[PDB]
Amino acid sequence: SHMISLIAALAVDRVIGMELPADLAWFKRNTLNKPVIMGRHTWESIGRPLPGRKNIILSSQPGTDDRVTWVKSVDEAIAACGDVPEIMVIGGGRVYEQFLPKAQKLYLTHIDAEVEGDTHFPDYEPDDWESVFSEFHDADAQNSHSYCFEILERR
Ligand SMILES: CC[C@H]1N=C(N)N=C(N)N1c1ccc(Cl)cc1
Repeated sequence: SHMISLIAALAVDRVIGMELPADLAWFKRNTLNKPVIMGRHTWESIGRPLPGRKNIILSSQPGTDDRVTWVKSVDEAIAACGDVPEIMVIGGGRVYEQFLPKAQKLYLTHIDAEVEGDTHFPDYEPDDWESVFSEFHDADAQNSHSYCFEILERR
């Protein structure tokens, strides 16, 4: 039904960034075999296509890599995903803002960490978002901060 979802990691103040193992497993299991959409910035920091996913890059500037699909438009990106149940929007503060109005599902990782930056996740007023899932984790040997997975559905 071409549900668009957003998956993000947030620190306090909704601060986001590009460059915690458990969050990588969570990210990987919720995007596996789903087409993913991202900004230049986000593409540039991974370097590799994400395996077994249609990688789609949203940018005004022209393409530099044939392994991934390039688009200049929110609607060009959605159409490039084709007939799939769920589209995963994975990154760009700017890309998250462009796709929140078209999204029904949110996959958030709340990390108990201070981070200095002005890249913030978009305000999602609680009025029309319902929280359906919630999972806290202490810090352990592999994960340096406590963190909490959350999934919200649009009311
Ligand atoms: C640790 C971040 C990772 N984790 C979740 N849960 N969601 C994301 N959006 N992540 C992500 C962030 C930036 C880039 Cl470039 C790629 C992936």
